[PDB]
Amino acid sequence: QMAFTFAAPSQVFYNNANIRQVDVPSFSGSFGILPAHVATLAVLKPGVVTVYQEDGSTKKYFVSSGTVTVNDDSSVQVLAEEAVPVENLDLQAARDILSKAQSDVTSAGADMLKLAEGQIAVEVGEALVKAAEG
Amino acid sequence: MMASLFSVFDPTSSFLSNWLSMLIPLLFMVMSFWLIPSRPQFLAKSVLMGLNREMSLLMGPASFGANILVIALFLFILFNNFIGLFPYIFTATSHLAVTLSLAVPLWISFILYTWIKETTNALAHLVPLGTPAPLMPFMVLMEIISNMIRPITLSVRLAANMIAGHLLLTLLGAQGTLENLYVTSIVVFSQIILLMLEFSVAIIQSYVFMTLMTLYASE
Amino acid sequence: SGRRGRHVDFGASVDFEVHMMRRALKPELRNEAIKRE
Amino acid sequence: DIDSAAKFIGAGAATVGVAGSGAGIGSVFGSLIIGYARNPSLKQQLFSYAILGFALSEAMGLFCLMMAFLLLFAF
Amino acid sequence: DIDSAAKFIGAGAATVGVAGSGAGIGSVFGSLIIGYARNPSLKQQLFSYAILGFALSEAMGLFCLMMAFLLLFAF
Amino acid sequence: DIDSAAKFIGAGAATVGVAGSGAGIGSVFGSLIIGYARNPSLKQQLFSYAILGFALSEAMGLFCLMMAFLLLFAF
Amino acid sequence: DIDSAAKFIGAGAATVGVAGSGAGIGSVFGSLIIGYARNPSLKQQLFSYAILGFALSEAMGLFCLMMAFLLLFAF
Amino acid sequence: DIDSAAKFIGAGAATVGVAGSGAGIGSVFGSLIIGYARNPSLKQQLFSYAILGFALSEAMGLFCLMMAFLLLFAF
Amino acid sequence: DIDSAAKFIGAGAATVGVAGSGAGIGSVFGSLIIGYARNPSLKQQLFSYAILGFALSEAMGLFCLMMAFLLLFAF
Amino acid sequence: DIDSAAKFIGAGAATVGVAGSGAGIGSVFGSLIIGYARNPSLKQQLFSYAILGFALSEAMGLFCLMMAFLLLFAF
Amino acid sequence: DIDSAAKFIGAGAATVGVAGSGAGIGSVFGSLIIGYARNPSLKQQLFSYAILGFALSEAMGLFCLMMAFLLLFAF
Amino acid sequence: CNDFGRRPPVFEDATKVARAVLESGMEFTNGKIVYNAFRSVVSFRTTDI
Repeated sequence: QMAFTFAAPSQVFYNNANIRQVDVPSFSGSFGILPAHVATLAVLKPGVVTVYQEDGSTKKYFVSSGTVTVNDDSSVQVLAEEAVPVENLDLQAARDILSKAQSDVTSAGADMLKLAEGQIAVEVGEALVKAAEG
Repeated sequence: MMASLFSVFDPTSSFLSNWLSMLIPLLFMVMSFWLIPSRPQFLAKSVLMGLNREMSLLMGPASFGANILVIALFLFILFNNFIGLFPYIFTATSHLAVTLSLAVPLWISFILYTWIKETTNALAHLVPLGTPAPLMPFMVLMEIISNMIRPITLSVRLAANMIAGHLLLTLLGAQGTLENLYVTSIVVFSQIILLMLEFSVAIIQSYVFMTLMTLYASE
Repeated sequence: SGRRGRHVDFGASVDFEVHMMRRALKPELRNEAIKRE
Repeated sequence: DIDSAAKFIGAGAATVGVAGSGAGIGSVFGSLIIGYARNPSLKQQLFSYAILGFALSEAMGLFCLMMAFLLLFAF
Repeated sequence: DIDSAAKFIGAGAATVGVAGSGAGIGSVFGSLIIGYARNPSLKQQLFSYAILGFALSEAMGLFCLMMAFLLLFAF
Repeated sequence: DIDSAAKFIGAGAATVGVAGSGAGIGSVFGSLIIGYARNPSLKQQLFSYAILGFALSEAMGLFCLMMAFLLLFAF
Repeated sequence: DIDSAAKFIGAGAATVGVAGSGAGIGSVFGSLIIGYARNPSLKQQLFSYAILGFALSEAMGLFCLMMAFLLLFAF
Repeated sequence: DIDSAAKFIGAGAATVGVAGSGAGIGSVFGSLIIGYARNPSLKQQLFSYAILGFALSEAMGLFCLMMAFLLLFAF
Repeated sequence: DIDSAAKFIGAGAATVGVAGSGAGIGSVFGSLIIGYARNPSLKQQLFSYAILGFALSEAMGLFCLMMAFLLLFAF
Repeated sequence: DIDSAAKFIGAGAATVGVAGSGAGIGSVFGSLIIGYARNPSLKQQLFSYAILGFALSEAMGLFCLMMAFLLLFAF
Repeated sequence: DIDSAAKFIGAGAATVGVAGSGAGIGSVFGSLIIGYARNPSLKQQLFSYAILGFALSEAMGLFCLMMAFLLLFAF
Repeated sequence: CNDFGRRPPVFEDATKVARAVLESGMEFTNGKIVYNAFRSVVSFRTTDI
């Protein structure tokens, strides 16, 4: 009864499909969704959205940003910037970007904006390291 | 601020003893005659069918047809708390034998049926779930003491509410005077607030005891 | 947060977040997903 | 006299056990305000659970109050 | 007197539960502030729940004050 | 004469801990109120854990009340 | 001296109710900090409810302090 | 004889301090309910921490029992 | 020396009001951590409000500290 | 005989002060469940901070229990 | 010899006040976990205010323990 | 905006417009977007979001 609209600018995953549970990493806490959830909305963060349909199938969809909205009519609208299954990802690439991000942090110096970008890429790299190694 | 009095729980104050105070809810039972019910029958039927629907989420297979006992226990508790607050009626729930009848036979019913049916699960209820070895034995012994004396505290709970409720009302009444209008109005208004509290707690205490027995008959 | 504290828009954060995601798409899907403009 | 004197002292020490019942009542009824603030459409069902919380909150204090009444003029 | 001392000691230990009223009131009225921090236009409906929480918590305050009077003039 | 008399002092002070049991039960059920405004679909599983929380909370009050009965007439 | 000792013990046992007002003040002022971090634009009415929370939590603290003097000088 | 009476007050006083274990156990199991309301797929990790929370709070409760037993027959 | 002995017990039973200062300071400054975890832009407005809450909470602790000295060198 | 008796009452009173450590431990491991239920990837530093709270709350609890022995065998 | 007796009971009852330090420490380091779980990028600033919370709660607790020593050697 | 149309529309161009609305600081309460809806192969409708 939980309508799922997990889409992306690249791909489209679900369209009004009944899902038993979707766990979303948001800025308001990496909480989870069940049918007839709390009417709320939150902002996505780099992490592993998971899909648990009516058959209990576990699917992992790493995203990089986005939005999550749950309305009062048990309608779930999760839109993410680039949602991919995590199986087509590399932990070695995750640490390579993470090491590159650490270099950006160390070489930022007085460039506070570049320091923020290094911190942002650090969060993305650490998210993918846990995503790919799990 | 004057004085106080107690001892409203004498079963044999007269040769027509106070055992008739337990036979008063038989009057209030809605005996049904016509096909289309009357106003109080429909109200009682709607309330009971409402409670049966609410308890249907917590029934389970082991209490497949024991909901009649739970509802009858609910109506007995309610009519032994509501009737205990009317003035010239001795407090039946203050007598421990009523509370002994309320808790002890049904608890022995539920613990022996659990022991015969699911013996290992009954012993596993005496341990917190996922308890490691060094944390095991003291939790087991205390929860053994807990599950042995928990219904005894249920009987105490049903007694203590009406004992404390009736002690408070008798205290407020005895510290007032008929002649003084100010004191009488203060006493009356204080009892009205206290009765609203005591009526509310009496219904809620009956509701929670139905809920507790429905949970403990499900297992 | 750090992004708002450094006065960086969330859209700029989105583009940095998606570029780092795309750079970890080594085997086959890096060129197919990135169509530039 | 002294036996009755210590019965009154123990009755007063039994009156201690009502403060925490007032704490549990304030915790349920305070959280009920939060519970009604978040998704007010569940007002009736949340009120039933909080009233269920109040049922067991004061009853734990009534155990000590009955113990106070036992040592007041019953023991 | 010895029994007069027992009444006073009981009465002092009957004022313990006034602390429970203060905690129950502080919990309810504090949680009202969080519950009102969201939905500022829902002032009046949520205010009714808090006064209900205040009345029951203060009812426990007078419940402990009951034994204060009983150990001061009754027993 | 002071043996059973001071036993009654100890028994009144032994049944204090049921107050915190009442505070504990209100803590569990108050948190069930906040925990039910979000996620009503987990009503049964949250309630069963809350009952286990309530059972372990009331076990502490009975633990103190049994200690009160230990000093009352159990020697 | 014996009845003077009862007054001093009764006062020293009745002055523990201010601990509950100390907790109730901490709860409201604690919840004020959280309630003002979220939606700070409601400052004036938030502060009013906080003062309302203080004006009942501290006042019921003085309920026991009045009983402290009632066990000290008046009775 | 006086040592017998003084042991009884102290043993009762030692069981005053189990209310805090009663309240804290309700706190840790209350926050289990909120923490399992959101994020339901961490049930195993959340409930294992609730057991650890109960195992340490009741450990303080058994420390009260240890001193209550120490002041009832040991010393 | 019995009257002075009762005053020593009375003051000793009056210093338990510091527990009200402990919980209130702990709850307020804990809530400040939550209130400064999010929205750190108002970290001077929230800090000023919490110090106000700390001052009122600690004032109740000084109230019982005064009452301990009020039963010590005042009567 | 008087000195051994009053030390027995005093050590019984000193054993109450471990209650707050019982409530504090039940508080800190409560909020550890909430803090792990949201963003569980920080379990290493969360449990490091949670054991810091436990190693300070129970330390104050053993501080009371150390002082209980000091009024049981030292003084 | 009752003056030494009164000091033993008073210092025992004075030492209860460290319970409020126990609950406060368990509260602030509990809320530190929630504060660390939400926006952990301010870890050291949040931990700094957490220590300030600890240095304002346990200080009151050891302020009360200091009064216990004063009640054994100055009062 | 100019130099647009030859390239296919992707999300980066949308974010360029989105960042333009934010950082300009212009006051706006409500608003709408004018676009040609895709009714069919031969019919297009001008609506507003």
